[PDB]
Amino acid sequence: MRECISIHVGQAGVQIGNACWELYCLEHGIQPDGQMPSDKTIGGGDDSFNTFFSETGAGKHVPRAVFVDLEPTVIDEVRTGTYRQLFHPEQLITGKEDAANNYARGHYTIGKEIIDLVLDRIRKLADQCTGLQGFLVFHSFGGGTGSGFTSLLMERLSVDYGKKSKLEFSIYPAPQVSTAVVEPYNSILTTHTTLEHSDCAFMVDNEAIYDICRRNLDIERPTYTNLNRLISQIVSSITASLRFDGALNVDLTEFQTNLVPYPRIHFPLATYAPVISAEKAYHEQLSVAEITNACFEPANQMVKCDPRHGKYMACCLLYRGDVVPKDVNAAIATIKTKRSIQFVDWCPTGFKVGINYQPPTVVPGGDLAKVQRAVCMLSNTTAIAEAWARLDHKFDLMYAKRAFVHWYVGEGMEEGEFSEAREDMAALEKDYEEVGVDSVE
Amino acid sequence: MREIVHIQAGQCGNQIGAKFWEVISDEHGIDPTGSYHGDSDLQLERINVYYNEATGNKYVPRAILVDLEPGTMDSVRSGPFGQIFRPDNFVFGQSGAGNNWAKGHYTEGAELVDSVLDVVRKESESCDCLQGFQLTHSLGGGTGSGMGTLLISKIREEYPDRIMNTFSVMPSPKVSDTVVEPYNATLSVHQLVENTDETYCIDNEALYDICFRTLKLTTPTYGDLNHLVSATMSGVTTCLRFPGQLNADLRKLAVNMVPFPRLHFFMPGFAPLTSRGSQQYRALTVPELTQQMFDSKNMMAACDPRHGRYLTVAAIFRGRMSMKEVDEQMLNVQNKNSSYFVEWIPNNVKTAVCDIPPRGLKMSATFIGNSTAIQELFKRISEQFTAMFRRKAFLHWYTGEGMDEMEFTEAESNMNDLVSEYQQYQDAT
Amino acid sequence: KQSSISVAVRVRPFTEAESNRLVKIDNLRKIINVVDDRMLIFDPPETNPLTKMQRNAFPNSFKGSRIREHRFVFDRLFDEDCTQDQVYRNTTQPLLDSVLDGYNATVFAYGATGCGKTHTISGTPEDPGVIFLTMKELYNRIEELKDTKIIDISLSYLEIYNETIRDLLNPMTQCKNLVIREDANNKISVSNLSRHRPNSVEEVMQLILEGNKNRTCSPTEANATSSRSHAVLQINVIQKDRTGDITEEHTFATLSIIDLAGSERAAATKNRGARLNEGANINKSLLALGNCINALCDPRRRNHVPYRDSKLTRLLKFSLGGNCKTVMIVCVSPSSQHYDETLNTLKYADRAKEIKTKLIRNQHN
Ligand SMILES: CC(=O)O[C@H]1C(=O)[C@@]2(C)[C@H]([C@H](OC(=O)c3ccccc3)[C@]3(O)C[C@H](OC(=O)[C@H](O)[C@@H](NC(=O)c4ccccc4)c4ccccc4)C(C)=C1C3(C)C)[C@]1(OC(C)=O)CO[C@@H]1C[C@@H]2O
Ligand SMILES: Nc1nc2c(ncn2[C@@H]2O[C@H](COP(=O)(O)OP(=O)(O)OP(=O)(O)O)[C@@H](O)[C@H]2O)c(=O)[nH]1
Ligand SMILES: Nc1nc2c(ncn2[C@@H]2O[C@H](COP(=O)(O)OP(=O)(O)O)[C@@H](O)[C@H]2O)c(=O)[nH]1
Ligand SMILES: Nc1ncnc2c1ncn2[C@@H]1O[C@H](COP(=O)(O)OP(=O)(O)O)[C@@H](O)[C@H]1O
Ligand SMILES: [Mg+2]
Ligand SMILES: [Mg+2]
Repeated sequence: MRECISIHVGQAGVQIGNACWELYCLEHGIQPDGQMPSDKTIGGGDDSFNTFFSETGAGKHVPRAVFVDLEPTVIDEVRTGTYRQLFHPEQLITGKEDAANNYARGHYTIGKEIIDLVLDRIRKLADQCTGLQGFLVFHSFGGGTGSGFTSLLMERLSVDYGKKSKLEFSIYPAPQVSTAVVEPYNSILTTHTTLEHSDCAFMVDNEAIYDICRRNLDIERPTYTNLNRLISQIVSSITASLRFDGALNVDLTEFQTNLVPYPRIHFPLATYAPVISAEKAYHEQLSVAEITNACFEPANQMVKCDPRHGKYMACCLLYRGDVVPKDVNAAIATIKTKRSIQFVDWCPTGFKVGINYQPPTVVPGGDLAKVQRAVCMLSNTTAIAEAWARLDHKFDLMYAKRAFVHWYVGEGMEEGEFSEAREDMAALEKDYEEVGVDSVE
Repeated sequence: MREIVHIQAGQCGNQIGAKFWEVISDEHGIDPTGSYHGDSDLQLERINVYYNEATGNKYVPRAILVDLEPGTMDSVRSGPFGQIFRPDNFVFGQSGAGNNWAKGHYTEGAELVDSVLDVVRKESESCDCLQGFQLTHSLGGGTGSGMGTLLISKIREEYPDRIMNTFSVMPSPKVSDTVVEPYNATLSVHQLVENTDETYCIDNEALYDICFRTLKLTTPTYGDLNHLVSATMSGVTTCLRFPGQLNADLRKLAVNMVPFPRLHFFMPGFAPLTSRGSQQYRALTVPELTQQMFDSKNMMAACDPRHGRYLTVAAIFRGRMSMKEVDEQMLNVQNKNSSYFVEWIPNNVKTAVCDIPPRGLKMSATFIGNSTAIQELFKRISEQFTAMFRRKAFLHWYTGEGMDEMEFTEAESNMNDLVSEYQQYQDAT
Repeated sequence: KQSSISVAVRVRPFTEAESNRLVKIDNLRKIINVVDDRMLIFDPPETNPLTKMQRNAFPNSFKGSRIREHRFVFDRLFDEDCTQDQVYRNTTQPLLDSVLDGYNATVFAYGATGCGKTHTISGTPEDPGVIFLTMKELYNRIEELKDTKIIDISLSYLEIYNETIRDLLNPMTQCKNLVIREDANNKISVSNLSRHRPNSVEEVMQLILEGNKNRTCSPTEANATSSRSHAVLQINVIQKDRTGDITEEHTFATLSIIDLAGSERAAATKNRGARLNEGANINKSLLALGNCINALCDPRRRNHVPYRDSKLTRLLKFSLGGNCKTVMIVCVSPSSQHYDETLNTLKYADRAKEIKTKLIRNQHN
């Protein structure tokens, strides 16, 4: 009855989606071929909820997902993988050529000739949805497709569906680590064209997750599989309230209401506290208070910033498993007494709490321990302003020389648009500076 | 399905191409008969990038073999893999260009370019989507220089929106193999800057130095130089035909590495390279791969990066490895060697990772650098050029073929402008 | 001896549709307030009463819009109601006086698409532009100087299209045979141009009309007749004395008139395919020109000016390098719908006011 449509854009989006749908299938008992063997014990039962999986007459469960990367390699890895029989064959490739880390290509030149097909498939998938809530868009700043085509898709979805929630899971560029030299241009242009259309953008950083895996999980050499598994756990924590019973439910429209004070500052950070190996799962209690304290440690944040350099505007704590509301109350009360954790005066409330009975799954072949309770946190802070400013400085250092700019104007873009984007980014910075100021009367 | 059309011009281009088709055919499990006998199923799923299917699961290279001396074509035919090439793609004349750029560009090459372009059009229009062309040739020789530049110009006219990939052997600093090397090299560079997206500069003395110093070879024939170059050419397009954690096609490399349109002359490298005996003493890991990869002594262009600044480098890894190691190493190299990277590009390293290593290796890496030190190449040629052009040392062999002195002057001016631009971006803040 | 590059700005009038919408809304907004011949205000304040009422009770809590106008100063400004003669008298007549004195000169048009560059330079049969007036006055002054000096005109007219040169007065000449070659003294010397020799107003205007007929032009939804090429007209005027005592006082000069294709915005355009490719090439050429402007303005970049990034900048090298008086006509559209592009066309123009060159009178024989 409830449902949401996941959209995976680019290589990062597709691989995160692979992790996410592996986790979902394990959570609901779906086999890789789409069959649910739990029907052999409880015929007609509901272990696979139709928030994500559409059921056919034969008993096959089809995920409500759309995959796009403008390149055949990543999707072809799915079509010949272990989950080839799960997804509908309409996994979309306009890969006659990729975007080449170019915003213009994935938005103006090659982003067209696929957009109509993608929106047609999204329309077909939504027409089966009796009570669609919103879209979960997975992409990455810095790529060609993930920036440009995601901006175009968000622009078209804002017209086709209007006041429908559009949550984004985006890979922010790291302060130091990067795999391309044109990440600032793509990120700035994406943000400029995306601010007016998204409702809430959950942000993670690969460098921070590398640090988390190194310190907490004792993985010296993590690949993207570990990062995608952690992001999958976070997404599962966010969407658990639509699927399983709980003491306190959270709908998809609740996140934007609670985490977004003003329209232009909808950039919360995400973190997942009980990241621990099986060996270190012993020797600790992993109580509600300890995990909630771990949520607020700067070391455990998944965006390379420090909340201590700013003020908390909003916080949303989603609990899973053997969690009692009294313990959550005591933990948040303990957090509110810390002088190192500041909140803006215009928000004396701060916290939202959700509680769910379903604990997380083990994902065999993974690295996380089987903890019997867990917490995800979504925190909107002003410290993210720093993470913006660095990009802006980087942008300037290139744009003063017009480095790599000809690749963008060679695909239909006008030079002045660069400046216009940067200016919109300046205003955004100022907005943060105006938001985190003590009021007077 | 991205597809590449491969053009071979001159003796040097043809030998490099023969070795390269040997390497690629071994990579995809294609035998000298054109039939498949490999093991992995990933070898066929992107065979279309370089091969066409003919009848009996026979795979024919999408190669075009060009020369003006018939001997090279007979040498290619009688080689181990001479029987896989399409017989109609052997386009060749009778008399060579005479180590004369004008003969191969205006007089002799002009009479044979039409057949080559007919074959190019036949091969290019038989693809679902052409990614681009790649040409292997040499500067400092008649047929390679002249025909390669003429073909590049005409293909650019016909196909302005596709990638052009020139793997070229430049004149060497100490010893030359032609008396009139500076004229051909200057005119070739003048034609290359205006009609190519990326040029991979190779120098024979750098390859000799690598073979003697690193591989401990005492008789490095041209087969070994072709081996090294062929490994580089395979490394460049690895992500086009195999899956990986982080892909990168030719256009992405061109976008990330060419900050300004005319600065597209690159310095390649390959790792690991060890002697047959010293392999057992070395642990093959990413920290060692990147250490060898960024070494000044491993570059293939005989131009020291340490005399300039890197505008942008690209590293393409192959094999199962962690992303954290690659990111940390490409950050540590920049942090430790910050004086050798331009400070107005915040991140000078492009990274790509492919999951399928070469056949006998567990790990490999390909370097493609773009640095201002490449000016030391052009400057040298320019000096030699003017030393011959002041006295008109050999001009009557070129003006006798219909060339004007204005072409020489324009080529010299263009190369000097390129040198000036490189010097500007070296000394900047 | 120094000479600065003068910048004149022209504001085109509203189209019929835009005029209707703006007039109804005012009863859409004019965003360029021409307050003086040398001074305009871009997006002036107090021209939107709803914004005034909202900001009067919104003390800078958030921006949501522009906070402060832009103030621009140029050599001369032309409003919507200007005619062709006023532009001609104050933009290029001194340049013709200079070319007939012995100093090279150029006038070139820049701006966004649909701003009135071809109208300013070429015009229409019922409203001639700069070229018609300039040639008419040139030949009139020739008739004035008859029996005192011998004046010879050599006319050349080419276009840059997709980084290829075409001779507008001699079609069927292949693009491969038109190449730019710098000699030992850095003279441009485009190869294989017609170099026609008119001797009357009727001949020169017929020749120029035949040239204009061969320009590449197609609809692009910004205007039904959009130029897709950079058109360059060169007029070499050579003056000899009739005394017979021929000395170094023989003179020769060049008047250049250049119409540039317009910048196409990406966020607000519907041009897909070959039109978009042409716009991409035009944008590349204009970016190269902008790089040349920035390099010439900055003392720190004097080691290298990227003239060779495009053929347009190479043909414009002579103007900015030395020995030429330069006029830039910057065309703008005064509407909020074109807020973004216009700003850039103003901002670039501002930088272009800082270029200075050295002029030397030409002598021959
Ligand atoms: C221990 C072992 O198995 O022997 C190795 C070997 O000893 C070393 C020294 C090999 C060896 O290479 C050389 O001896 C050599 C000689 C001249 C020029 C270049 C190399 C080797 O020949 C090369 C050969 O490499 C391959 O098979 C790659 O897949 C390579 N193949 C070809 O080039 C090829 C040549 C002819 C016919 C078919 C394929 C390749 C590299 C990059 C991209 C695609 C393919 C390997 C593993 C070895 C030997 C056999 C000794 C090295 O080769 C490369 C380029 O990978 C040289 O340093 C490396 C590291 C290896 O340890
Ligand atoms: N966390 C995570 N990040 C990834 C993964 N794959 C790619 N990325 C990141 O994605 C960023 C760039 O995006 P791309 O890999 O180029 O994908 P894209 O957005 O489709 O760009 P194009 O391939 O050019 O179309 C890089 O900074 C990578 O670190 C992944 O599996 N997990
Ligand atoms: N790497 C490599 N270079 C070669 C080879 N043969 C010739 N060369 C180089 O090519 C140049 C000679 O040009 P060449 O191709 O023989 O002239 P052409 O036959 O008229 O085209 C010299 O500078 C050589 O160093 C080869 O087999 N391998
Ligand atoms: N000052 C002006 N007066 C009257 N019409 C004008 C003026 N400027 C532009 N126009 C109109 O704009 C239309 C298209 O302008 P055009 O000059 O072709 O654009 P571009 O400058 O891009 O070539 C013409 O039909 C012309 O009538
Ligand atoms: Mg991709
Ligand atoms: Mg026009």
